[PDB]
Amino acid sequence: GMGTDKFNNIKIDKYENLINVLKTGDIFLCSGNYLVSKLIKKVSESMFSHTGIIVKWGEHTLIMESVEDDGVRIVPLEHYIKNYENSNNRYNGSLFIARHELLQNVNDDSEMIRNLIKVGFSLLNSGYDKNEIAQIVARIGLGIGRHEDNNEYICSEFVNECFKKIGVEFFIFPEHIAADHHVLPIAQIE
Amino acid sequence: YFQGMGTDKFNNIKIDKYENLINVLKTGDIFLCSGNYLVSKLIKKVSESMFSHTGIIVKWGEHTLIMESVEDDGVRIVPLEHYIKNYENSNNRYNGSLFIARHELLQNVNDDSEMIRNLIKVGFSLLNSGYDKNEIAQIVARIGLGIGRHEDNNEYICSEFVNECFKKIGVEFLTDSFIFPEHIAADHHVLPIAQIE
Amino acid sequence: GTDKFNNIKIDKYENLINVLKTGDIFLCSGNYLVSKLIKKVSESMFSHTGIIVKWGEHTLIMESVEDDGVRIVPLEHYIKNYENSNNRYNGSLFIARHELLQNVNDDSEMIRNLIKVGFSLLNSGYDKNEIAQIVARIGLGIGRHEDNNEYICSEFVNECFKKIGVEFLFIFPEHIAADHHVLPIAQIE
Amino acid sequence: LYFQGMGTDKFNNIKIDKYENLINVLKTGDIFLCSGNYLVSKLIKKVSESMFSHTGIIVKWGEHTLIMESVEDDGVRIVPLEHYIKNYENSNNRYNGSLFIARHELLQNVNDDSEMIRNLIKVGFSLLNSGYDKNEIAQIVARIGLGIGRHEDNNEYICSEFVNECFKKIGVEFLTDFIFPEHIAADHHVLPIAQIE
Ligand SMILES: N[C@@H](CCCC[NH3+])C(=O)O
Ligand SMILES: N[C@@H](CCCC[NH3+])C(=O)O
Ligand SMILES: N[C@@H](CCCC[NH3+])C(=O)O
Ligand SMILES: N[C@@H](CCCC[NH3+])C(=O)O
Ligand SMILES: [Cl-]
Ligand SMILES: [Cl-]
Ligand SMILES: [Cl-]
Ligand SMILES: [Cl-]
Ligand SMILES: [Cl-]
Ligand SMILES: [Cl-]
Ligand SMILES: [Cl-]
Ligand SMILES: [Cl-]
Ligand SMILES: [Cl-]
Repeated sequence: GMGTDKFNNIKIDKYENLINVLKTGDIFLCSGNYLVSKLIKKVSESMFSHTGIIVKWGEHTLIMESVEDDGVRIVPLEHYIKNYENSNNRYNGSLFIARHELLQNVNDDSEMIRNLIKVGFSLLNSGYDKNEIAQIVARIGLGIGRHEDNNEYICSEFVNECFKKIGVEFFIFPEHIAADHHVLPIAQIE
Repeated sequence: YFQGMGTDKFNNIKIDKYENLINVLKTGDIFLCSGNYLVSKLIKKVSESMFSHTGIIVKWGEHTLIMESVEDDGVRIVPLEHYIKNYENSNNRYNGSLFIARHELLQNVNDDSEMIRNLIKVGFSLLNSGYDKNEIAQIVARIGLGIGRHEDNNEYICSEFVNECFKKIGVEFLTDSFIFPEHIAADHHVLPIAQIE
Repeated sequence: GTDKFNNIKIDKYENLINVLKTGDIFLCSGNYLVSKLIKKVSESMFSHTGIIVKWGEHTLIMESVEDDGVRIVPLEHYIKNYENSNNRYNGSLFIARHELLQNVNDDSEMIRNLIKVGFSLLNSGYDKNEIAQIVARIGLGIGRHEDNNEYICSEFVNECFKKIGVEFLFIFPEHIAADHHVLPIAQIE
Repeated sequence: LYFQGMGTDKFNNIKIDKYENLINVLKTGDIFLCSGNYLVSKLIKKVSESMFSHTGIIVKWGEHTLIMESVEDDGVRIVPLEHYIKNYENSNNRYNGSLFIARHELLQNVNDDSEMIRNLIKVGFSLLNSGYDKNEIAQIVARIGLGIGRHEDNNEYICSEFVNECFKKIGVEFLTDFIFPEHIAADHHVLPIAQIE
């Protein structure tokens, strides 16, 4: 899909260097090799299987996200690099950062960034139960979107709720976020 | 709409009340369901079938159990009563329709035959203590991708489990696709008995 | 008490299969944290109990496992693959038989009703909240509400027998082991 | 009242503030304390002879107030404090118990983006998990009842063990001669701020 090309020749930065460039609200994107990742890639015809939102606590970099075999969580980006989901190894796939055009000239303690984070925090849960994981992965394969205030989210549905509730509009897969004319690539992580 | 031979085979089958069927059921009978759960629909879509689930009936005396892999749960054995009155701790009937069939080879075989003993042995040997979150995701993903179980692993789609049990007593199912419930329903040796009212 | 099982004959699992009868009482002395909490609060070597159910020649154990659920599974799991570990249950294992069911055949009405009640309580796993509640009740020594379907192992074994008339003298495995009508058969080698 | 320790009197006549008013007074690092009526809460209260069953660390994201904690039937999580007031663990109701705020003496004259506060938060974040499994919940509650601390470099934490790891890694030790909420409440450097109305 047209998000493919947009990231194909983006600069490759080492993780240590990128820390200083990342801003709260930046959009994390991944192309994973996990079975669930592959289902997302097939149904959406994309190289992108995951998305989430970056949140800086001081100098510390966290990723706020819905991970479909896990939950709506907030965790250190370092996990994707060094210990993905208790494997003690790097995420199996490639990793990218982008930034939304509207938030590029907005400081980390702006009103907008505050409300974006607020909404994400409000959706943090304590893991999905077995039933819900099954339901979420099934909706991906069926291409079906979710009920009004049902709280089970595909990664991109979660990124979408947060931006929705600050006005930025984008079913919805990671591809739709990557392909969006207002989403600007920053880097692939080496 | 968009469905196969298994479907017609069960379309005008006699409707029995659960209480009446109990006496007709025999260990090795094949349970079949057409569910409305998201995972049930994914199964129905990818396999182009009304059937989302299958399992093997086991009679302990007068009591009727169902041995099965339930993809959001585990490889378990539980009372058939659950599907009628209390499906997965919901206190309500399974959201879908229910059917019973019998394999031709086991129709003239008594419940303590050596075949039925081996069928039950294998099923018992695969019961687990639930699938972990990772495994449930992987199973449901395979369904959507139409990939069979490609390492020597113990994660089973409902029909895969039923198939392993029968495989290990010499009954093979035309598993052309991988194997979904449809291939069990559609199999020439599988005869319909009833829909449960 | 404890002593009742101390010098009981040690049988190999393969040999015991033929001796077991539906309704036999399974007993364990485990080294798991939850096992030890049961052993402490009840001052006993017994951490677990359950009811044996024979499907033809095959041997199942019907039980409430406090970090899992009210389930029925092959006894073979306790010997070879306890709770997806691919190893034997970390502890020792015993069989007893209740005096009343010794002269009663496997398809008697009593055995039928014992199995009926146990089947009626099988669930699809305990939720996280319920496990915590069960383990907390063990440590607090509190029994359960008559509505509540959350069971300490021994509370489950007790309900089954209660509904066929057999009463046991809150309730931990120790009370079942110690009961004058529960006779030891074997420790599993 | 005689079945209980020094931690208790320290919080008995503390001012009662409405939640809305306390938001402005709270600072990252402040210690949350609860006296719950849940079964697990009672086991904690008995074994530790305390009115306190829970503890956690407050973390401010701008004006929004979060609580970072290990909840023993759930996980090492970070969630809005508002949940304790309006929707505790999906019940849509307030936490069943009483709630308190305290502040450590060392952090009273330290601003919210200090280097210390940064490291406290770093450690907490590093321990956030995706829920405890059924096995671990059982193990944790068992340890509480057995009064045993965590032997290996093990990641299963009683609430106060979590609060203790975060403070330990910025130099603040709590008289842990195992550790329950009581030892945090009773600590001479922990000053009561308010009970939440
Ligand atoms: N959407 C997620 C799926 C996670 C699979 C492994 N936990 C990703 O592609 O990263
Ligand atoms: N194969 C199963 C899927 C599980 C749906 C609910 N747990 C069925 O169609 O019943
Ligand atoms: N009563 C049980 C406790 C659960 C052990 C962990 N699965 C036993 O001693 O075996
Ligand atoms: N430490 C916790 C115990 C578990 C509460 C159950 N939701 C508390 O007292 O709040
Ligand atoms: Cl995978
Ligand atoms: Cl960090
Ligand atoms: Cl991770
Ligand atoms: Cl569903
Ligand atoms: Cl069920
Ligand atoms: Cl343990
Ligand atoms: Cl087991
Ligand atoms: Cl409770
Ligand atoms: Cl909560």
